[PDB]
Amino acid sequence: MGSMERASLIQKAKLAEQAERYEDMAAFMKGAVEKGEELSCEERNLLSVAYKNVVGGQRAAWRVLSSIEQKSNGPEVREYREKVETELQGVCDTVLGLLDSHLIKEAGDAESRVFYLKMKGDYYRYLAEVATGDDKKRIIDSARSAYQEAMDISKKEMPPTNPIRLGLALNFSVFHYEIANSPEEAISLAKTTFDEAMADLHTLSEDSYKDSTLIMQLLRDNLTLWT
Amino acid sequence: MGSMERASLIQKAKLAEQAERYEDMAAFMKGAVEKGEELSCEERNLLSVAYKNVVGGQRAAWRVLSSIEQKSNGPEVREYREKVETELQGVCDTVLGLLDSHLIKEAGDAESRVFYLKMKGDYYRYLAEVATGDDKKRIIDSARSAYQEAMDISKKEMPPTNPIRLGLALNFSVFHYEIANSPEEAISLAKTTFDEAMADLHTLSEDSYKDSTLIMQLLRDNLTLWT
Amino acid sequence: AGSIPGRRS
Amino acid sequence: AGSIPGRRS
Ligand SMILES: *Cc1ccc(-n2c(C)nc3cc(OC)ccc32)cc1
Ligand SMILES: *Cc1ccc(-n2c(C)nc3cc(OC)ccc32)cc1
Ligand SMILES: [Cl-]
Ligand SMILES: [Cl-]
Repeated sequence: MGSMERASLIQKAKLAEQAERYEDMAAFMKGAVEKGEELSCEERNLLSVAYKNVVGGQRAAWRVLSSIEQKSNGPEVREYREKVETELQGVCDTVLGLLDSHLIKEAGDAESRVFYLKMKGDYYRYLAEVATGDDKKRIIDSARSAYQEAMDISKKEMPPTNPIRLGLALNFSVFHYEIANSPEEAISLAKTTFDEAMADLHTLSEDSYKDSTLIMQLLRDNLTLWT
Repeated sequence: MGSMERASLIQKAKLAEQAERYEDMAAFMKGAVEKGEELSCEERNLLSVAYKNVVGGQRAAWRVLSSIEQKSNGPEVREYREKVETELQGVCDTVLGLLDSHLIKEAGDAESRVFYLKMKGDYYRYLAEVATGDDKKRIIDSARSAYQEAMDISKKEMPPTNPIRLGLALNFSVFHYEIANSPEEAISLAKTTFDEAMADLHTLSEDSYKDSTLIMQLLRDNLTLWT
Repeated sequence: AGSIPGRRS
Repeated sequence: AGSIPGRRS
């Protein structure tokens, strides 16, 4: 996307979102990141929405194929699951590469740095979902390390109701439950996050209250499923 | 897909459908067609489902972008609508190319020949939806000619409740209403199709009755919207 | 109006 | 369970 203006890439990413063309949206946002400038809050959201939709479709397909393969146990189901898996890994590697070149290193404000480190944790988590064996171990540790650094910053620099802090805690709790085989840690983190947010709601405007309580309900939904 | 066995392509098309990977499904079915053998009834359905889902997503995106462009009247919305339009045209050209090389010419039984000529009408109709001017005229005539040949065969060779005959009539009626500016022809064709199917339902088994009445309800739904 | 959906088979 | 949906923005 080297020949397209940064502003045009951003505009087209917004159009692609409206048109539900998430692969295009991700390509436009990759082009925008590669212009080398930092991303604004809204631009970070466009980047994240684009890739979350792309990798979300790949994950759903991988789970369908992996289930068929497990029930079967010719080479075709395994071959096709492997094809989808390689594609998924390629998208995760692309996102991680953007974060490493050079979004995280230039992100100094807590809102940007936490956002990108949460993304890093999430895309290593998606890699861990399809990994096996010792490869799984290092990938799991990479996700954990990213989430932990984000958590440390968020607790020092953001109020307990901040939506990014809440979503980070939600996703790290899912990591503990689904990836790290630590359901007690998952439940403890979700509980403590919910309770500390509750106690801070009194400080919020109507609009912020709506955002924070929406995410707190997701924490509660997981707690209900886990307990 | 030249190095993959025909049977493996078909198997993977079925897996791609289950995984909702319609671009993959279409590529597998294109590979299967290019093996050069005729397609069975089920294989024809896989081909059609794959491309209808691909082009259906493109059409929906094109309509979103075209609406934004019309409300606006920088170059970005037009450029991006044009990009989606070119992609859509490319998929339609690919399907039409498979039909012309050499599915239609080898299709002798009414069920296969009508099926492929209906597809030809449909993909020219999708080209007509995005065409302008005199290009629109020849594309419209190509769709009409394909649908008409399919209609002529279907009326001679298939009972009025046959699902392919019914779906052909349904889609040709949509062509008349939405493309050819012939709403009266659309309504007449839908009515006559519905009534002649009604009168033939007594010949059908429970399972065939269910299929035929489902499509007849689609004809009725259009008649209700058009009258 | 509506053509045959044809997106499942 | 459920991570943040994050597919609309
Ligand atoms: C990772 C992540 C956290 C939080 C959101 N999110 C949601 C679901 N609603 C939000 C409203 C905001 O207004 C400030 C900010 C973030 C929000 C999405 C993804
Ligand atoms: C173009 C077209 C016509 C008809 C179908 N269709 C539907 C919607 N249900 C069907 C059941 C059948 O069993 C014999 C055959 C065709 C059917 C799809 C596309
Ligand atoms: Cl900075
Ligand atoms: Cl033949």
